[PDB]
Amino acid sequence: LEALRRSQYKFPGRQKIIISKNWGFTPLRREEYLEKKAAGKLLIDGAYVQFLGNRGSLERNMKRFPDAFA
Amino acid sequence: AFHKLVKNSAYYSRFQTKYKRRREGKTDYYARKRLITQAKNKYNAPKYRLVVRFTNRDIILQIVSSEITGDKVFASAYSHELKAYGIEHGLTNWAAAYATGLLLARRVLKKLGLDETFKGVEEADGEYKLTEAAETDDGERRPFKAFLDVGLARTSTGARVFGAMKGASDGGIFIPHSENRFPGYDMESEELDAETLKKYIFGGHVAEYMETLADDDEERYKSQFNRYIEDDLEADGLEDLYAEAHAAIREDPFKKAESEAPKKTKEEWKAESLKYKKSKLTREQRAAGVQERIAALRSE
Amino acid sequence: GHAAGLRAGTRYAFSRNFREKGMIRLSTYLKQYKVGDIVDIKVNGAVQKGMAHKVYHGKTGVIYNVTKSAVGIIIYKKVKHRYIEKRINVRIEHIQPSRSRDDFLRRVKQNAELKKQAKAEGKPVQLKRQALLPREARTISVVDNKPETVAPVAYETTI
Amino acid sequence: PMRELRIQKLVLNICVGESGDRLTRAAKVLEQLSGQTPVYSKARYTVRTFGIRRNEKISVHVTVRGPKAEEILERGLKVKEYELRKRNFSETGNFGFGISEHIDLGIKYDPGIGIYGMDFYCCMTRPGERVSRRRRAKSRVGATHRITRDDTVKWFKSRFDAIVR
RNA sequence: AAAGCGAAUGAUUAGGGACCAUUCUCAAACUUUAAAUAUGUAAGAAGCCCUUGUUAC
RNA sequence: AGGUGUCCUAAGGGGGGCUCAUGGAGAACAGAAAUCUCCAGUAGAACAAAAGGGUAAAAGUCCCCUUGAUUUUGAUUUUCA
RNA sequence: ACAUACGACCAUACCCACUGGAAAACUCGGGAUCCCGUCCGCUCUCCCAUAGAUAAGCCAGUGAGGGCCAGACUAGUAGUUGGGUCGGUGACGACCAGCGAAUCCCUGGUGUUGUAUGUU
RNA sequence: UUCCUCGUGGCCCAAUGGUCACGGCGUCUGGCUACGAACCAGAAGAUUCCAGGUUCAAGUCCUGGCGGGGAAGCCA
Ligand SMILES: [Mg+2]
Ligand SMILES: [Mg+2]
Ligand SMILES: [Mg+2]
Ligand SMILES: [Mg+2]
Ligand SMILES: [Mg+2]
Ligand SMILES: [Mg+2]
Ligand SMILES: [Mg+2]
Ligand SMILES: [Mg+2]
Repeated sequence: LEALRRSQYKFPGRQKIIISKNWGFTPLRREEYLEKKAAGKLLIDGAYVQFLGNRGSLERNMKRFPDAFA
Repeated sequence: AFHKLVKNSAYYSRFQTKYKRRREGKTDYYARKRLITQAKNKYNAPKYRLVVRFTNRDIILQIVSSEITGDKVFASAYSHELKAYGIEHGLTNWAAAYATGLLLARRVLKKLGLDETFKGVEEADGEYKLTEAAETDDGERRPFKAFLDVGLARTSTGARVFGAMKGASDGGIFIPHSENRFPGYDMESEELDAETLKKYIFGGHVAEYMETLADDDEERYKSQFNRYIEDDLEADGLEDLYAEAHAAIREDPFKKAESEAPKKTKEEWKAESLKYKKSKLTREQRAAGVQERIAALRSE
Repeated sequence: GHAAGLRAGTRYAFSRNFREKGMIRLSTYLKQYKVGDIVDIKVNGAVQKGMAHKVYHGKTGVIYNVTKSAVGIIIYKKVKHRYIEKRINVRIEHIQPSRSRDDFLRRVKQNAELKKQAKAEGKPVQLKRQALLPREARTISVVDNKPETVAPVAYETTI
Repeated sequence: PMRELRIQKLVLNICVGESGDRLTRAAKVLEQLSGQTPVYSKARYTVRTFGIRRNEKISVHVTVRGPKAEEILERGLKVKEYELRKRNFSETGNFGFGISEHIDLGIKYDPGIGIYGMDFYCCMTRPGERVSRRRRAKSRVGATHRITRDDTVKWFKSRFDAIVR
């Protein structure tokens, strides 16, 4: 918070500092992220994550998310 | 270093399919839009097309008119219908096209009620002749006019397409016409050989091939023309066979006569068709199969 | 302005939609037009012969002359302080019958049927269309669904 | 049933550097070998390093079908000592090779028509390929009817009694 | 106008698996979409239905 | 942000056959670029010349035949009084 | 109801892969004298309809397939017409009378139909 | 700032869109000389300033950038 407070002095106009309810850069609430992680609907792919959908090849989905079907 | 997928999903998303008959490769819409287009100051006057198609083992001739909601068949004539008139062999040769064209022309005039007005060339002599307006008490009456539609068939000299078109014109149907593509027409010297043309009309060209085969290769003659010799029809019996074939069409164009036992209705085979038809799965049927597949691969 | 030729500014008007360009459907050639019909001009860019100017694109007019593959249309063009009759020779490929006239023609035929039916039956009927009228008295039952009490929601969530 | 491999055609290609007497001589050797009139091939575009110009005749080739295509192929494999690299077989079922000193096929050598090399390329199909070449109702051959690399090499070994490595 | 770029064209950040699946941000002379306001025409007697007449179309 | 004062007996007219740019795989010299074969390939090519529309059994490309780039004056459109 | 010829709308019809197809038809098919056209009867053209086959074309079913089509959500949100001596230094914003979208995720479906001739 | 012009071997320069090209000096080798110059025989040497576009092909034709030079910058 102090880092962004110092930086906003370099910009014209008003800037606000807000705490995000989401987990990191993912657009999911902290409660939802825990639920998806427990269900195995997440695939750790680098700095970000990918989700499991009901559409697509069954083998590809089950191979990429083995825990979501056990 | 490594190529990319041409298709991926944007190719499918932006792909625009051709017309269904174009994808199936059956219609030439470039020629169709010109065959089917009536002058707007001819408000409701159909343009009749002579559809000539040559499938294997068959010839299909139709008089087709065009409508916004589809096409209408004015009359039809099939080569397999010539069996009633005595034509058993060579149902898809050049002469069978002439007889089918003659059969269709007689059917059209009978449907129109003009059979006694236009008779065309009663005895075929292979002469370039146009169906002219008949002279009656009221004066001149213009003949029924139809246009040839070859489809995707090549329009080369001596093609069977012009055989049906020649047969229809001799029947009494006016067709815009030219002799450049008849057999015996010499491109270098623009004359039409009538003796060659009337030779083709009566199945002549088949006869010398049977004659040449008999002299040179008896075994090849046996294989090609086994059905001819089995039914005892020699080379000289061809031109006579087509002689009364034309006459029988002139006298009766709607002769059913010959039939193959047994006769039948329409309903009970519709019941037969439904018995052989497979049915799509339902939502729960699809869902259950997915659950089974998951279980099998998880345990595997 | 600097450039004022035909087809100027018709980059989008005379184009064709995303996935319906290429071959032209043959139903356009099979439509039949009489003198007195009311048609809508919609220039098709796939055919560059016999177009109409961009001012007449999207306009409506009455057919006055029918020739082979094109028709004449009388269109009233607003020019400053007056209207001017404009006779446009446009191919049948750029036009289509107006459904508003067809909807009127089914109504005029229908009005004759009701008037004929009413006169034979023996009671008067109304032929003029009437605009929507104020609602009359009605009673609403709450035996199944009762009213739901809803109140404004708090700002609460910042995002 | 009707899944038997056949020699659909055999194309003999001779790509000489330039056009003139040398290319005309290459026509003679192709005509003598196959018995058919050959056709010259023009250059797509000019390139300086190769010494060719645009719309310039460069190569000459013929297409041979039938038993005469079979007998040319066996003569070419005789020069190759019935030996082919496994790389010579494309995955589409086609294969081919190249030879030098066209005299090795049995043609009588003559000064004036010197030493020429050839490329022999063979097209392999099945008795259903017309559905993709006919003018009316043209379509695509089914996936299970297509000839793979493994199928043509198996056919080549069991029929020509040659060795591939 | 808005919207879009895990859709074409163009611009553009980052990691990951072997080019592929993702990710951040854009377009007066880009776009699959797509408003509000404005905009053309029709709402009939010079009309509609039945029979029938004229013509060199 | 650009263009014109030109160019074409074909690059005009009609008809027929074919499919392009590109990518993958393969063949003596031959390689990143020569020519040949197959597969995929919605136009990502070409259409004299700026840019924008349009076009796939074509409007592109090759082949065959021609001169409607002719005669007669009218009606209509755009700039517009 | 199925097949064939000609169609209409022109992906719910397309692309990939797997499986199956009774009757007839479609098709692959056999031959190169004549008509005809090619470097090559590959294509086109002509003759055969006997032999063989559903291997392919074609049709049907399957795929938590790609796409396409429709709905829901996004959302009464973005945007916009008229109004005030409304707020704000301003950028802009709210309200009054109205209109009112489009993504991402989510779900469902995978051609309909006309003429004519036939089909066990 | 505006307009115009030029950029080529180590140096100074010329150039017909159709062969990466020319002339002189310079450099290299051999000969003559005791030796060096001069002289006589022969060789080698260019990312045509750079980045794009047209055409089958660009140093040549077109656009922009870099470096240099010339001309104009007036009435008050
Ligand atoms: Mg045609
Ligand atoms: Mg438009
Ligand atoms: Mg013109
Ligand atoms: Mg915007
Ligand atoms: Mg959008
Ligand atoms: Mg983008
Ligand atoms: Mg309105
Ligand atoms: Mg054409």
